[PDB]
Amino acid sequence: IREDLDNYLNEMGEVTADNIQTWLSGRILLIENAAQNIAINPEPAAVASLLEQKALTSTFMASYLGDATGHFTIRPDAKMPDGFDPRVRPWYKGAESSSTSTLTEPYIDAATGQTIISIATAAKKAGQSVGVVGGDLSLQTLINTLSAGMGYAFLVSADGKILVHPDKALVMKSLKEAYPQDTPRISSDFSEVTVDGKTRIVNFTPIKGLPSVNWYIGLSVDKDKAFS
Repeated sequence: IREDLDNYLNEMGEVTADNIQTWLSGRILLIENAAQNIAINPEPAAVASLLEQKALTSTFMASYLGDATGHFTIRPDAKMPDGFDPRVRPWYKGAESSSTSTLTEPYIDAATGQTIISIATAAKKAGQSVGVVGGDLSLQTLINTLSAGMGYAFLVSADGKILVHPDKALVMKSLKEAYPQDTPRISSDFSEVTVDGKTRIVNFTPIKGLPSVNWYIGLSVDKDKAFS
């Protein structure tokens, strides 16, 4: 009854990881397509036109272009904080320093003030960059995708930082901070930990095929309700 829990958890981890990968992949492709189209014609009226299109506005909280002069275009348009400079934001630094698209860890959106992640990629016109295109996805949207019986899934980086968790208090806490006693180890196939008085078993599964990041799905399930 222990190698059936093990097999259950390893399989649900793989299914969860694959769901997240395919959910993110289509969104990454839209931002790459936006960056490719922006590189055709980076004039600001053309950029605005592209970012206003319904495929982007229905998929992302907003999408935007920032460039090396500090120019910024965001759609839907939104008053940015005084002094806003895209070149110092995490989406921008991540992407300008990557040969591929990127995904940020959670960070505080300058537009809305809520915690989000961004997909971002440099727009290159004959190898020369014309800026960084990004699109935003809310933390809640990610929580909702990870939660679509015995337990729950969370998203954790390969440094062991919890990135998306149904307990929002654990977002951006390391595994050690979040589980100070009996810290789940990504290096082991399973981990048992006592939480809320109950015993839980924890699995990690790498999410394949994501550009620039190395992230895992964590599965945490109650031992008792699952062993039964």
